[PDB]
Amino acid sequence: CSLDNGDCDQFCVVCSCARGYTLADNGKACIPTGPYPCGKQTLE
Amino acid sequence: IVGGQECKDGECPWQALLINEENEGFCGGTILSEFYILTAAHCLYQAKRFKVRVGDRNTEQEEGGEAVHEVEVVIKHNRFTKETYDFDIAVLRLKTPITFRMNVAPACLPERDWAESTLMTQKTGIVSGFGRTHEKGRQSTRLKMLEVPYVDRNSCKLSSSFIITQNMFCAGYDTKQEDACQGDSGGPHVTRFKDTYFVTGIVSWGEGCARKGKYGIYTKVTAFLKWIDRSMKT
Ligand SMILES: CS(=O)(=O)N1C[C@H](C(=O)Nc2ccc(Cl)c(F)c2)[C@@H](C(=O)Nc2ccc(-n3ccccc3=O)cc2F)C1
Ligand SMILES: [Ca+2]
Ligand code: NA
Repeated sequence: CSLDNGDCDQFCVVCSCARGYTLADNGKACIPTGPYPCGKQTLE
Repeated sequence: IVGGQECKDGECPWQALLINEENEGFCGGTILSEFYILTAAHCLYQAKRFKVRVGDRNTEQEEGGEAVHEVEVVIKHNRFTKETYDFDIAVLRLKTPITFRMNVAPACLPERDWAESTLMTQKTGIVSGFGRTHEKGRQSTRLKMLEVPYVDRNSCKLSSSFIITQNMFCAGYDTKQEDACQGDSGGPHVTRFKDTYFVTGIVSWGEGCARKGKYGIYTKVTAFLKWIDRSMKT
């Protein structure tokens, strides 16, 4: 977890994500489940 | 906010504004979910009755996306006191759920150990709000944001007239004229990790605003992640 956050997109090798996110196939990236996921700036 | 800049469309969607009986903003909040707003305990003392406005970027103009919510339940930390300003945290449950849209979306809550090790050790965070633009001046009618560096705890304690507790952290600038101010209190301090913003602080207090040799003091949200979780489950 020390080096590059364990390559994790969010929480840390065992990665995980915040509510409203699913951990990706690669087991590192996080995929949002809804149009307005937490902690993302909104676009039109 | 002293210094900083107006938030661009969608840039600060987790911002909430507590409005008093005179329909005037007096404190900020952070959207945590469709039902919960995070704010400072000390804000609750400033208005007998208040509502929450989301989606507003300019308090002088009604623009699309603004909505008003009544508060159903106020959950103030039982250890907050004005003597020390320690435990300066509250959660508001709203009567009706917020509809997420452009300019209206929650900030992420992090996990405690990860946040302590990875978020808080970042260089900077972002503070936002509609508070005073100068210490002795008027509140901003436009939503402003400001990047504020994390400041070393010991440096901050040396600078402060008051005790800095483990439930607080410091951020901002020694002498540069940029800081949060009164009226921003209760609002969000967020830290970006990669492309996600996580709530790391609640705008709490400071001696004046943007004073040379003083910093802004924030409630350290990591200290209260269990408390928040318990508050949001009732
Ligand atoms: C001059 S002003 O414009 O009228 N205004 C600006 C100050 C401010 O809040 N600035 C501010 C600046 C930066 C940030 Cl981040 C932030 F939230 C706020 C506010 C103040 O003096 N606050 C203050 C000062 C001290 C304690 N405190 C702390 C510990 C123990 C006891 C104790 O009373 C509590 C306080 F509310 C007065
Ligand atoms: Ca408006
Ligand atoms: Na300062």
